[PDB]
Amino acid sequence: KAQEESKIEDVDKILNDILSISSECIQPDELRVKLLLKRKLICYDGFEPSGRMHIAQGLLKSIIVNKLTSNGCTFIFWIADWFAHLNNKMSGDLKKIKKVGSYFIEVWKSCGMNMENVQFLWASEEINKKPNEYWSLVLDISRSFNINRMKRCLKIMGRSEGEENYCSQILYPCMQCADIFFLNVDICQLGIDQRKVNMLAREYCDIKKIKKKPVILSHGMLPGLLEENSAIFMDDSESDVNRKIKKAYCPPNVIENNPIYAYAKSIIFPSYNEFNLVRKEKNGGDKTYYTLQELEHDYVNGFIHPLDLKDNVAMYINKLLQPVRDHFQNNIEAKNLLNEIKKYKVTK
Amino acid sequence: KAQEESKIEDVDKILNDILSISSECIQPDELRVKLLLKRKLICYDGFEPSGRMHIAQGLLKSIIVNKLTSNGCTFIFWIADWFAHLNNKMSGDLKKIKKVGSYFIEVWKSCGMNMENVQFLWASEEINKKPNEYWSLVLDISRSFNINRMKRCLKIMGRSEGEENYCSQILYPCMQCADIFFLNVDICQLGIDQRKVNMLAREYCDIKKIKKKPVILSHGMLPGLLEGQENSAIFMDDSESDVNRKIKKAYCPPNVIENNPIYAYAKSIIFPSYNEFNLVRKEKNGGDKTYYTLQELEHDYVNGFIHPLDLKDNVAMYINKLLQPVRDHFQNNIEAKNLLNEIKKYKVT
Ligand SMILES: CC(C)c1nn([C@@H]2O[C@H](COS(=O)(=O)NC(=O)[C@@H](N)Cc3ccc(O)cc3)[C@@H](O)[C@H]2O)c2ncnc(N)c12
Ligand SMILES: CC(C)c1nn([C@@H]2O[C@H](COS(=O)(=O)NC(=O)[C@@H](N)Cc3ccc(O)cc3)[C@@H](O)[C@H]2O)c2ncnc(N)c12
Ligand SMILES: [Cl-]
Ligand SMILES: [Cl-]
Ligand code: NA
Ligand code: NA
Ligand code: NA
Ligand code: NA
Repeated sequence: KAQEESKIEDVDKILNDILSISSECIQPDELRVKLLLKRKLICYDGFEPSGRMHIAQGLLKSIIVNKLTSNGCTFIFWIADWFAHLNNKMSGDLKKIKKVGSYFIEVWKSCGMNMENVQFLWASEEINKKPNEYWSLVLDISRSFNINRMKRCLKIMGRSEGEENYCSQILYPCMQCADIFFLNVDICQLGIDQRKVNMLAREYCDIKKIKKKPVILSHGMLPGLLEENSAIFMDDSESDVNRKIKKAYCPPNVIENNPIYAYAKSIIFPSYNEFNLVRKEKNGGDKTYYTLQELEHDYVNGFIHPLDLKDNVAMYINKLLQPVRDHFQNNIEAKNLLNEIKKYKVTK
Repeated sequence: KAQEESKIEDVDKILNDILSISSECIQPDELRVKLLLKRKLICYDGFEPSGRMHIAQGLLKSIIVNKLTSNGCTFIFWIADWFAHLNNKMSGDLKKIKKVGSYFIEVWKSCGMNMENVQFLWASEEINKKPNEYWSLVLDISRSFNINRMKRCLKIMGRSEGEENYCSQILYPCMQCADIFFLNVDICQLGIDQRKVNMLAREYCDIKKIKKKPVILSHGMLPGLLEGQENSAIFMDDSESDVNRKIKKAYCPPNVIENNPIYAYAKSIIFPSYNEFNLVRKEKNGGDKTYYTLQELEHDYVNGFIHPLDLKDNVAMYINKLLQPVRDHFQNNIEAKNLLNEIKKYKVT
């Protein structure tokens, strides 16, 4: 027959693709086993509703999510409303956190996630449907690890250790760890800045002799726009994008920590399977890049000047944000929601 | 007009009465104010179902609760089953913890308390009836205090600082603090070893601008039977000979009251149980005598008018009389006898 061989090849391809969009996988052979389970894998990422959405959580997220769901997975977006509250976001105000969460969902559905295999789940709603199960997990995790081990998860709250260490910094990682089991996740697909608590979950499996362990499929962090005006938001207008890109950090010849180059490589190139650099002839002229290898060689050797990369990145970000811009300009309810949340003060 | 004066006098009597069963009150002025509210005050104590019941948690508790419920209070016994589990009691085993909690309730119902204003509430059951309210309190408390402040509450878990500090030692005090608000308590009536988390609740009110603050009415810790404190305390299932053997060997310094745990039993359990202490002695040792005030009893023993061994002999027989109706419940009620049999087989962790 040879169908067996064809299925092995199919699995190898799905595995190479799933691994492609990741900066790290813990562990690849485990991911291969999960796939042979012959079933939809559950992936998830989670989000504090803390203010307008940075393009990392919309444009970049949509690329990874569509890759995974098109390869048979279901993807949960965990709107971590209680976590934002625990982390002092939006003045702790749950009404504001809820409005922001609603705005997140509007963004995601207009930026490539209006689809059957993506679920938008609210942490508070889901915890309160099964609160004995949820909080019993949280308490059992807290019994298994000492305070220092848990303090090492502080990066998941976006915090440095030099500040005051509130007890919330213990509860939050216990709860994020519980989420991984509570949602029956196969793949934790969060930014690499979440790795500590994802590793904690794997350690908890070993402690409890739980053989079903989650695969950590972490994506890379987009560097900050600068080395409000500090990030591109998913709702930004064309002039807002143009202005923020013009002033962004884009060191000549340097890719490390370069946000402009990161947008080209991680958002724009996968979206178009190319990068078209429009330039005057005296600056090298237009050029179409078909590989990231050439783009990197050309930027590192100075063939691409920062101003040219910036102009092209701005044009592409505006093209990619068009359906979001249009949704929030033309849909009256979404326009009114954005107008409300834009007035909120951003806290921590 | 004569009614106004009489209302004041009544409150003063009730205040001094409630305060008598306490070793510390934070604060008496606040308790007076609570007493003027013209509604029942909610009091509570909570208990990890962890093994045998200490005589302090059965006989002494019933003396205190009877005082409070006859003085305008309602009293909650909080069966802290999830806390026992969090604190690694009974192998963490929630089935054993539930069995032991059932046994505690059986004991308390035979301990001589007026039950019309007493409730037995299970932590897990009540929390899961209102889990959004409860866990939102827990998280807000955790946002309000730093880790070091919460580590200083470790005594409430019966643990020493030299050991490994599991994160459960942070969740537990946040949760005990939450209980105080979740149950809408007016008076936290626990042992003085719970003071840190009770102080935490008060501080939390100040932080949140909550003017309704709980009064901490702490009772004293009953000392261990041996000098400087199994054989270190009476438990609620102990037999008459168990009591006799443990009291007989207890520390009872002749002519000295301080740290004499026998005297601690006379003063905190027996005297409030009988509104007196009737000291039986042979005529050659002074003959029987009734002390009607603790000042009187203390005066006679500190000056050597009371033989230590006479205090032991009576403390033991009075403790035996007091445990009799629990013994009877567990001999004659068949389901109770078997519950006690099962829970005595548990390994204490
Ligand atoms: C803009 C910056 C903040 C950023 N975030 N992310 C990624 O977005 C996601 C959200 O982030 S978050 O809202 O801050 N939430 C958190 O941290 C979590 N604890 C919330 C949570 C998660 C799971 C739970 O079970 C419970 C709670 C993460 O996967 C970040 O790793 C990026 N990815 C690439 N480049 C970037 N610059 C960024
Ligand atoms: C056994 C001995 C040490 C002792 N205990 N108690 C007193 O009994 C009670 C139980 O104690 S416990 O079962 O250990 N539970 C705990 O500690 C709590 N954290 C459980 C809890 C409570 C309220 C909550 O909202 C949540 C959880 C306390 O009031 C002790 O203070 C004594 N009173 C006088 N003399 C004594 N020798 C003793
Ligand atoms: Cl449940
Ligand atoms: Cl509720
Ligand atoms: Na969907
Ligand atoms: Na974060
Ligand atoms: Na050109
Ligand atoms: Na204790």
